[PDB]
Amino acid sequence: ASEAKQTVHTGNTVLLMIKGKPVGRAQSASGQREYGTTGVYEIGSIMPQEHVYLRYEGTITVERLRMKKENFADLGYASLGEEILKKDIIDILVVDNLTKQVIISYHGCSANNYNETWQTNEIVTEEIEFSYLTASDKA
Amino acid sequence: ASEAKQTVHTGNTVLLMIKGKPVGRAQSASGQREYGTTGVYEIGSIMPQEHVYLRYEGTITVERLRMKKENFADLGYASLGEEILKKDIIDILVVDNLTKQVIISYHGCSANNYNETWQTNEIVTEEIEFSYLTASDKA
Amino acid sequence: ASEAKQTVHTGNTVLLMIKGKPVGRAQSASGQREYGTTGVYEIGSIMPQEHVYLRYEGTITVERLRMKKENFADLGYASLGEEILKKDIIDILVVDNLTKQVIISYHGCSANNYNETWQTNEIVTEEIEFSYLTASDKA
Amino acid sequence: ASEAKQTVHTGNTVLLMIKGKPVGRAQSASGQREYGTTGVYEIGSIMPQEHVYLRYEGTITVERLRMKKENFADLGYASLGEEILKKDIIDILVVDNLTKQVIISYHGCSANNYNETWQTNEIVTEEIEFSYLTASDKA
Amino acid sequence: ASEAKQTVHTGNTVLLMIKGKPVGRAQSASGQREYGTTGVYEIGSIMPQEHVYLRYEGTITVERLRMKKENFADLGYASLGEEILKKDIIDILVVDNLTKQVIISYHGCSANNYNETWQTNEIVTEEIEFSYLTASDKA
Amino acid sequence: ASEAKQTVHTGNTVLLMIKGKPVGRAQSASGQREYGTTGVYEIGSIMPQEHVYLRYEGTITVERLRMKKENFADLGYASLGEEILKKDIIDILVVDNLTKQVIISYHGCSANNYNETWQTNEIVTEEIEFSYLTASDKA
Amino acid sequence: ASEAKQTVHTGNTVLLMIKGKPVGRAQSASGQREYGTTGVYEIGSIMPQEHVYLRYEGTITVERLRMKKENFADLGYASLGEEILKKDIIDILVVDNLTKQVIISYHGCSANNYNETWQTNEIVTEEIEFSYLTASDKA
Amino acid sequence: ASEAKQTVHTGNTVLLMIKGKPVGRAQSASGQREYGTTGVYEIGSIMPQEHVYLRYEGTITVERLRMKKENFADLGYASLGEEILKKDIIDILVVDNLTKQVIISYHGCSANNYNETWQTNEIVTEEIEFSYLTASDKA
Amino acid sequence: ASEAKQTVHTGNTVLLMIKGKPVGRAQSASGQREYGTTGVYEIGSIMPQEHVYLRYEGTITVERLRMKKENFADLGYASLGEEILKKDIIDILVVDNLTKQVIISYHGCSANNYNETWQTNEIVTEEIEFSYLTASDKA
Amino acid sequence: TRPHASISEKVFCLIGQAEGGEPNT
Amino acid sequence: MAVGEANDFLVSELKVQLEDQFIGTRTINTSASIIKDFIQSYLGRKKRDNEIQDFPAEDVQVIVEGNEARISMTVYPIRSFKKISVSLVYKQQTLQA
Amino acid sequence: NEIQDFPAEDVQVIVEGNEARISMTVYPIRSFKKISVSLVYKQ
Repeated sequence: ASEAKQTVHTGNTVLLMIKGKPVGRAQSASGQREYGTTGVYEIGSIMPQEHVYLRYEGTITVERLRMKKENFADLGYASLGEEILKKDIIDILVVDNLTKQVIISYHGCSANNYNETWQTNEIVTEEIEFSYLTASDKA
Repeated sequence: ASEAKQTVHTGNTVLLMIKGKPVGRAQSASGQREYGTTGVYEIGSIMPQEHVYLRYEGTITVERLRMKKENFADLGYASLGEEILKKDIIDILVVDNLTKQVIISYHGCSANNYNETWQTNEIVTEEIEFSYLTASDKA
Repeated sequence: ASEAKQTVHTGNTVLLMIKGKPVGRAQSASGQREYGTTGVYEIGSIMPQEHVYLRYEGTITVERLRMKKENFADLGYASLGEEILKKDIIDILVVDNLTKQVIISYHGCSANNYNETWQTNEIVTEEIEFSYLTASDKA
Repeated sequence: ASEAKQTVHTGNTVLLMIKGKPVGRAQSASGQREYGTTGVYEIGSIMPQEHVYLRYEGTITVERLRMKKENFADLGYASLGEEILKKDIIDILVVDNLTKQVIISYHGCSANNYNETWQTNEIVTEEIEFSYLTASDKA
Repeated sequence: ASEAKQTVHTGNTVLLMIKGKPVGRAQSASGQREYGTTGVYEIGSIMPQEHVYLRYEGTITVERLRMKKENFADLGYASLGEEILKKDIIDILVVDNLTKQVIISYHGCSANNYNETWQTNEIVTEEIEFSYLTASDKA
Repeated sequence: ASEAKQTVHTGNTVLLMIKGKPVGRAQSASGQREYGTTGVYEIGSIMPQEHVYLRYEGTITVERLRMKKENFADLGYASLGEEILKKDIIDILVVDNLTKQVIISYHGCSANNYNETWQTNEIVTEEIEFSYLTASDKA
Repeated sequence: ASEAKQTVHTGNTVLLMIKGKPVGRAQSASGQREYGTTGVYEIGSIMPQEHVYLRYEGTITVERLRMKKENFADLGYASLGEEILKKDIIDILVVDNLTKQVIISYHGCSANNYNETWQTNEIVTEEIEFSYLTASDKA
Repeated sequence: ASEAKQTVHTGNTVLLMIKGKPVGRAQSASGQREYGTTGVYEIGSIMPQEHVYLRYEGTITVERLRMKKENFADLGYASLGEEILKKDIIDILVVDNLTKQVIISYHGCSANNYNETWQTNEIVTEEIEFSYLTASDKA
Repeated sequence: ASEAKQTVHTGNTVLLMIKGKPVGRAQSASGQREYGTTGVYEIGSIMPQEHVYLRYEGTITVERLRMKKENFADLGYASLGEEILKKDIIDILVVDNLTKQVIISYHGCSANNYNETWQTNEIVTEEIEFSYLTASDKA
Repeated sequence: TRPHASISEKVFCLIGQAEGGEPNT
Repeated sequence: MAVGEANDFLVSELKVQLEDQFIGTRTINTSASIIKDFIQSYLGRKKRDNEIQDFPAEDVQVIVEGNEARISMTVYPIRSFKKISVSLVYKQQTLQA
Repeated sequence: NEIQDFPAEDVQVIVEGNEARISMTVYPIRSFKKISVSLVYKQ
């Protein structure tokens, strides 16, 4: 029930962080990862003798409400037009609030694709998809 | 509370413009952006050594109710028939109606497709797609 | 009536295990199995003369709520980053909690992809796919 | 209204049978069949002069609740792993209950693909897809 | 539509008969007959004034799935090594299924090349290319 | 259906043996033959009088995933540089996996080439194109 | 599954070493070695009575993504113009990642053709084809 | 991530220069070389004694969208009819877009062919396959 | 974007003029001009010291959909039989749509091959290949 | 100590009488 | 000296990038589990460029008091190669005809 | 996020007119300023 004693993490306890600064009004974060596994087949037998990991593939998507200021374009983590070629590799972390303790980390994300939306009477929202060198957790 | 305190952009306050003019009865707008983000993979390691960019892409789509006058074809913007060959480069802006402050600009739009929708017992609706040369952040 | 009379297996009584240990807060599990089943067709007749098998395939996926401790990456099973190269073959079992009787076994699983899902005002969820070498029926 | 006098078959009256023994707790059975028909086109005319049947293709899918005992794996009509290569061709029939009278028959089915599901608080379910030499009905 | 009324020959209405027996589980048979036809040209006039015929280059290829036994070599049509020697001339017929009326016939075939193909998982396939003295038919 | 009762060779039921030892993780085993058949043409008629054999030619190609040990250099078949002159006539068989009964033998072979590929995120392979004197079989 | 137990070589477990350094950001390496093996035929008997070996036609191709600097030409392996002249014999090794045990080696390579490829948007790719005096190995 | 910090050439960071002027709307710039290497074979051994160079060959192909002005005829490189004899040695460079630093030069070229395509609803192109004497580079 | 401002030529901005008339309903026109350029080599030095030009191998292909009448043969450009004889030299121009300024011209074409293609259902297509004395232009 | 250059699984046991080596090792 | 040069330039680059990340002083609310993560990230980048062979991420610890952090770590240096010696033995065996 | 925290119980107020005696406490947003590492090499 109380935050200190629950055995399952929730969106209510977690905080999302980027370059050592918290994310404002994140609506979701999904992380998809593949190992491209393949089964080693032979002649003389119908089922694979063993699997082998071929390639690392990493994807993360973040959905956010469009802050009036300090959104991804204003804050420099993302950029429009020419400017992405000037920007560095960026680190994103997941952190539990109560202890400021890292849960996982996406070492060195880089943007793929950027999606925005405006609608009548309704909230302006954003989405960015990144790719990353490695993902890891410690402590 | 008031529109002078709320921290998030809303379709309520956001205005839309095209060639120095405001759009009436604009319903929705999608902005998608991409970079061809691609992984440099190796022999001797499973992970990518670094990510790179190789082709920018991006699309704006605008949804609008068919006005009785000054619709996209009647106003002289993206239109039907032969006249598309003589519709020059045109820019689009997103603005805050409260202060007339520019949110973003889509530099040098050009038409891609034009959907007009008629349905019995419904308002006439439209949906036009544009490519554009650049996004920029100002103000 | 009681769990000692009902004729059908239920998620209520079924437990899940992996490497000699029970899984906490497992939500769902999919087991798919295939044989490349193919028809031997002819000249002089429209029907197949016989069906045959040529490549076994099968996949187990497991859905789980992100535990505060001993999650898949913290427990040492399928994980993130370089450490996948050193995660050995591991077996999974399905058990009846009433009698600790094994339902089925998935011999020699290996990881395929790892999805972690965070959404505001929702519990953190996970979804991992594994290939495996064999299914068996025991007890 | 009464079973003897209704003019349409229902899942309430039908019973499904396999190798001379009834199926326990079947939830559905679908049978898809194709003749690969093609139209004979010519130069000098726009519509096909006649159709021709090219190939016979047969599919059947059966959805079942996971019986505690005597499911498809336990009963030997299906099997996990190596074992399918040892199993014979199997006959499935549809039969009205009141007269034990065959409605149709899938002469000599053989497995293609096998799908299973476990979920929280909820019933464990199965699915198997077969292919068959011929389907026929008499009396 | 029906066999008794269709105007076109199909894979399902033809049987391939070799040495008085039907071939089992063939996949395709294709025959090229080229007369080496060549025009006779002339000084002073650029165009040829007749054609003439050179060599009866006549061939049929048979592609087949390997029967578990009684394949071509086993049953005594194909050969290996100095067996090619002893295998006297063989006759082949293409036969109309219902009536077994002749469609066409090949007086005296002779082998050119023999290809047996094994591959991962899949069905074993066989190819033979025959050259014949004279093709012929009677109604 | 079952192994003993089918009557076509699936890639499952064939072993590939060489120097009296079974091969692990072989893929294809294509065996091609040309008896150089070219019948005598004859002035005074358009067509060949009899088809006659001008030179035997036998090629067997084997393709294999590169195993960490007991590759075709370790099993002694393939070799690099001058050392080939020290090699001797290798010997190859194709066998019924279900009964260890020979289907065919290749009673004397030598290597043409030993093609190899390493590629990013792919499994390495050996390829060998053996030439051979004769092929034969008993029982 | 794991590196410490898998039976097959992969792109991720191999390093390509040229003049004592690892090659960076290669895409594939492929090697053809052909002995020119040919059978010796004879009047009176149609089949050849032994094979013999002609010329050690030995080649390796290397395909690589262009490093921003220290590519082949810059670092001093490839050459241009009358530089080909001065570039003495070069040695290449294929190396087992963990132990850096030799897999195979190429005593004394020599360039054949060098292809640098620029294209719209995409990564620059490089191709070199080497011919070598003798391939060899030691465990 | 950024331009200065990547270490592979993307098509973004390369300029193509010719007659001391940058090219607009070029597409590919493939440069192929053959040093006619063919080592001396020698009676008394199977393998080549040393690999030696027999004729330099250098081809650079450039493909371009046809611009309305300053096409390769207007820039003077390409030409139609006899007028080619009036042309002189053209000169080509490949340059770092970020610093205007030469990567490589082609110090003397001439055209082989000037292929062109107009097609329905497609962009027109020039193609040139230049031959060249030598390639070199400094810094 | 607009015709009056675009920098590139397209299928829609070009007209193909033959004997003073526009070609109707062409699909593509492609022209190859090859000078036979060859380098002059030398004993003692491996690289060639200049290029020279051999034969003006100049060609244009025209592919077109068959107009119901007034096709090439009917209108009097293509020919059949000893009509080829009488058809004197023909001139072709490629023309910039708005101004009908010359893009390029072909002084004196001559036919090589003429291919008319009928197929099931689809539009009839025509191909002609022309070789010309000298290509030329004026602004 | 300066950097310079100069020019199966089944383990097996042997035990017996000969000259040399430390006693009982 | 060369080991010292490699160390001097590694620690300087480490000292520099720790300025931007943490010594920019933006807030105290970036705790010690983030600093540990950042040093792991950066050791990853230097491992990518092979300038350090590997690092035991488990044996990295951080302590924080007020506005001061204390950190312990371990690095495996690129191991050098000091010496070789070769036993060359001459033998004879007959050539024959 | 303009302060670290604030105590809820430790607010006291006394009022008599225009005078209003307010007692309040705030945890300031402290700024991180020093690092010390112990670098070590092994094997």
